[PDB]
Amino acid sequence: HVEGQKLKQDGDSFRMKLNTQEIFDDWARKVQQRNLGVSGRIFTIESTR
Amino acid sequence: RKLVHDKELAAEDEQVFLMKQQSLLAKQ
Repeated sequence: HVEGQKLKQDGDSFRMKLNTQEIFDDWARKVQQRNLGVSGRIFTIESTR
Repeated sequence: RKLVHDKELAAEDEQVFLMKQQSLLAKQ
């Protein structure tokens, strides 16, 4: 039906607009950019004026 | 009778503790 074809087009647009793989890739890229590791020393003396 | 002389109970200052800590941090 014409209404069904329009609904299929809207669903394709929604699937394009609702990926979340880009969000997952951005989160992974941010984590890789961070690359953290701490607590090896007990009293990390953050002495500042 | 050995009046007083009870060792003068005292401790290092907080600034002194921080300074010894800074020396240890240099030594860390």
